[PDB]
Amino acid sequence: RRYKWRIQTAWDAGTVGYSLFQKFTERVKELTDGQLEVQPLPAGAVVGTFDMFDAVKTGVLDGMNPFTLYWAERMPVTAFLSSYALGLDRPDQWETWFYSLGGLDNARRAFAEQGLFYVGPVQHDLNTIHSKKPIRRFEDFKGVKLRVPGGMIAEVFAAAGASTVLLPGGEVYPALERGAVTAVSERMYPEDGALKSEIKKGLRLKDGGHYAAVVKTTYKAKKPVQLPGAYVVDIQLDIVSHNEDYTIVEQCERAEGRHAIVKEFMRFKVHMEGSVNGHEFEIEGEGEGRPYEAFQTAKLKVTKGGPLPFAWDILSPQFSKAYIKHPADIPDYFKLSFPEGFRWERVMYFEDGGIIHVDQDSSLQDGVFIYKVKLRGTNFPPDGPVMQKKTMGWERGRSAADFVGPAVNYNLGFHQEAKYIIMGPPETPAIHQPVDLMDFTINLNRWRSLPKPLQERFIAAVHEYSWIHYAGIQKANLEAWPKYRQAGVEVIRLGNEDVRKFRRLAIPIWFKWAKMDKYSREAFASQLEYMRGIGHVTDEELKGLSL
Ligand SMILES: [Ca+2]
Repeated sequence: RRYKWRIQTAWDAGTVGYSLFQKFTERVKELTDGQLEVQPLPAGAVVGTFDMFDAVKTGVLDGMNPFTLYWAERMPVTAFLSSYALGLDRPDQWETWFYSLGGLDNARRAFAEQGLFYVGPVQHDLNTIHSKKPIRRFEDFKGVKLRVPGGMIAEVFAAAGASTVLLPGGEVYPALERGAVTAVSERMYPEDGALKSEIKKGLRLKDGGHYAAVVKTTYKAKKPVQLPGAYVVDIQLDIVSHNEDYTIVEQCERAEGRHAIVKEFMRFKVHMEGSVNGHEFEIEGEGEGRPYEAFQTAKLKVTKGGPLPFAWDILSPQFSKAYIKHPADIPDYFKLSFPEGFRWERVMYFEDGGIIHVDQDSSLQDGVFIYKVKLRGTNFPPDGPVMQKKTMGWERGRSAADFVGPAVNYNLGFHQEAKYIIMGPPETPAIHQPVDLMDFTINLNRWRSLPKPLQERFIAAVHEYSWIHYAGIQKANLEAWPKYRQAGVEVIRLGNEDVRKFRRLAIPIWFKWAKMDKYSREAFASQLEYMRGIGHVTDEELKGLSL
């Protein structure tokens, strides 16, 4: 008689995507004279997006409309049932692989082992990258925090130096931002009776690139003091003003920790002596701020060895841990150490081999903080950015995030948080996901209960919808590009050379995923044969590689 099915889709309510899905659900009733009814459910309605696989398998849901490569961790073959970086990159080629070169049956055998019936692929779109900052070349991906959908997509970007996270499309921007600063933030941790920290944030270079720096610090109170548990410190340090040659500088900072004699207002005095590539100097300074509001400013003056022949930025973090706001349930190691105070030792490592060792002593005399600093920097290349003053302060952390194509990403508000779009060159507009396929998968028991006449009709329905969906998305994307311009969003194109650099990374990662199990091996072997047959892949790009 009448069959009812609940199917949840990866599309959020109020997307172009979701509207196309409900339309399909009405088409299925038409194509079956009301014998099969599909109740559509937006993302999250019944279970979370990434929980759909287990919900369908167990029958909580009858079926799902996911992005197929979300199952890459638990079914390697599914990394090969949607585009991967710099492989087959036209919708028609994936249609051919699926419907004549054996892809569909490969997919069906793999899913049936899980108690799922893979109906067929649904054509969708290519994907864009929405970024807060201008990523203008391959090297700019290093240090970026990037949301991506895992599997081979994430592996390729991790090999290009990105930190990757997996989040559902609907939930990228409350969080990815927090995550990026969590990265750039110092990481406090108790060890061996000291409070230690590690900071992993790049300098900003005038050419837009970044220059990596690893900061390791040991802080030790001069009297025994309660150590805290591990925690995090958001610190933002600005250079407020400077003279021409930086012999007089004003900086200020706000610092906050998260999971009687130190008065509300405190002044400090600092003296630094140091050497960088053999250039000796001294600095004297005076500062003030609000230790519990954690806002401080200071004025520094080069008293010897001025002008300094290197970037001020390597000294700025050396000039005040008493001025960090700590919540009540995090012991304040720095404040509790007073009046005797504390010492620290630091070893900053850069990416060109430059090294700085720093020693600091912090005490309290007469109601004023006294800081003494000794700094030794060596091994900076003479032409490098530190010695040639080509740096601009410290990165606050960089967020970029793939999700889908331009319309639906606009539905989800990406234009508000990110003012750049990163695409490939016109030859290769999508480097990571040119053909981002969805599918329909039905609980296997549900499927086999359906009369074979309705089975065939549902398969036909899905094949028709694959291209209606595709066509609908593509139309919306045409409307979206003008809205991006109105929002102030700038489209950046990478170069052919940038593509070559991704390609060297991508091909070996293909073969590693291919060799995970028998299904992944079978599917990649047939994709590779096709790619070789149409001149996608040369024999030479392949040298040293074999299933
Ligand atoms: Ca994507």
